[PDB]
Amino acid sequence: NQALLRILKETEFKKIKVLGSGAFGTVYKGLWIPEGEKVKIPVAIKELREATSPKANKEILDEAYVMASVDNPHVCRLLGICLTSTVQLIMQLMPFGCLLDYVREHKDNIGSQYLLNWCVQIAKGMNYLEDRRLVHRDLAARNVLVKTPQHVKITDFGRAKLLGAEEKEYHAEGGKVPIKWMALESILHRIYTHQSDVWSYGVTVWELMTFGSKPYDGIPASEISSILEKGERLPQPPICTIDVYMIMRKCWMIDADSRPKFRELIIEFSKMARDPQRYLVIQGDERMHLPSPTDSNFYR
Ligand SMILES: *CCC(=O)Nc1cccc(Oc2nc(Nc3cnn(C)c3)nc3[nH]ccc23)c1
Repeated sequence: NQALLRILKETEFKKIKVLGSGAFGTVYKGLWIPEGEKVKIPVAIKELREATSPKANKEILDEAYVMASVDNPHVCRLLGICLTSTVQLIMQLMPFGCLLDYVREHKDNIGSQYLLNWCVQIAKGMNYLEDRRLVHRDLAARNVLVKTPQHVKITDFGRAKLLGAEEKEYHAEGGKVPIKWMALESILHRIYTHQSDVWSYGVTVWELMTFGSKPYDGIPASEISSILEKGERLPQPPICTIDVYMIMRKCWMIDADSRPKFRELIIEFSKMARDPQRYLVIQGDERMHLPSPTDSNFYR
């Protein structure tokens, strides 16, 4: 019913194989077998790297209950936690991996309906995060995951932050940052807001519309703030109508409050997704096919 954090013992799940890793720790494909329940659930298990200053179990559980309460069709949900020598987060498994790799691998068969639907879904997920006062701070096609070709979910690997009721900004510290996805105010001042997430949403859409091209390819990250200040932006993808490109450009306004709100992006992309071939022009669009549960019915 309501999303609630489950506490798991080590007896109730198994890490099967590594899917990937990073500064955050390691993600495994796994199986969750809840005690007494006689069910087997495929999951992703994130075992977090040991910190110099590990949080107390009470601190971790408090954060986890908030994380588990994040319940939207387009955000990957925390299902449970196991606290031992390490922190293990049991997440929904997204069978098809990240959307960036998916669009690169399948670009010859991705049509306008899918692209625009994905844009709607990501906007809905981000709008939900904003309602929950969560700033994501790392939105990119690599951090949207694929449940089915028809259904994607935003994920978080540790950068997301909860704002207080009266806080409108998160002020970050030093470290590696995803420069080519970031708003200017984040690059120059380490300021993050829901409106800087909107900038990143625009870059994410650009990634999808170019079927996974690298933004500002070949350009040093150190030079990005300079080119942005000159007014340069990512170019119109060849498949995009002016209407689509203009929404993307609005996401990259210098004035954060001149950028669209996610609630507005939901409305605009929903309109476009209702008539996809009006808004994106893809050769052979009507012929393209991705795996669907209705294939057997239409002999595909
Ligand atoms: C393009 C970015 C990328 O490759 N991300 C990535 C790699 C490995 C693990 C991971 O985290 C999660 N992966 C899945 N599912 C998955 C299927 N095939 N692969 C390679 C990953 N589901 C998850 N649920 C929460 C976190 C992850 C991301």
